[PDB]
Order: sequence, then structure tokens, then C-alpha cells
Amino acid sequence: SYDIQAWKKQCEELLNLIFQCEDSEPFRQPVDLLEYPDYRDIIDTPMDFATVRETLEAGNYESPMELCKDVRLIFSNSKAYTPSKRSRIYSMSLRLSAFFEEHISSVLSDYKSALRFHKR
Ligand SMILES: O=C(Nc1ccccn1)N1CCN(C(=O)c2ccco2)CC1
Repeated sequence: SYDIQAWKKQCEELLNLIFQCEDSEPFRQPVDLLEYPDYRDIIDTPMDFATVRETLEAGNYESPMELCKDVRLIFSNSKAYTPSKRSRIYSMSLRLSAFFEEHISSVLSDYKSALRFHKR
């Protein structure tokens, strides 16, 4: 698999699977700043899966590493905002992070292998 462009559709498919996960519910759209009035005191850079999908479709990611950084920001924001590790939304974030990491590893490996083959 030395296709330099294959990661994009692989990331679209993975986002589709994350949207089917019930555990993505709290992360499908920008955080509700009315409900969580302190949110932007705690979180410098909001991120959500709809923003990640729109950035991908706009052609504004150059690599799957950049997409992976934004998805990891969704999860670090949830860990920063949680009042406890025994919270529903943080708990959903941890299962969804495990699912994401399990699926993104081959996407990153294949991309990096394709770049190395291009420069051979
Ligand atoms: O308001 C939303 N998301 C939303 C927006 C509109 C409809 C449904 N859900 N949050 C709450 C903050 N959040 C956290 O990570 C967190 C950790 C502990 C408590 O909340 C997830 C995102």
C-alpha cells in the first residue's frame, strides 16, 4: 500500500464509525457555552468531531497526523473539563479514545510508509 492519498478516505470512514458510536454523542458538535458557562475559562482550543470532518472535507488537513492531533484534543479537553474521573462524559471519552487509537494506528503507519517509499 504505497498510496500517499489513501489516508483521507480511511479517515472519512473512521469518522463515520465514530458518529455511529453512542459514546461520541457529547463530542459530535461544539460544546454548549450556555450550559457550561465556565468552559472557555478552562479550555483554550475547543474541538469536536463535526469540526474535524469539516476540516477534512475542506482539504485543510495535509496528513493524518494533523487530524489525529485534533481528535486527541477532543479527548484532552474532556479530561481537563471533568469534575471527576468518575464522570459520564469523561468515561465516554475514554472508551471512544481507545476505539479511535485502535483504528488510526494502521492509517498512520501506512501513510508514513508511503511517504518513505516516495523518497526512496
Ligand atoms: O455540551 C457538550 N456537548 C454537547 C453539545 C450539544 C449537545 C450535546 N452535547 N459537552 C459538555 C462538555 N463535555 C465534556 O467533555 C465534559 C466533561 C465533563 C463534563 O462535560 C462534552 C461536550
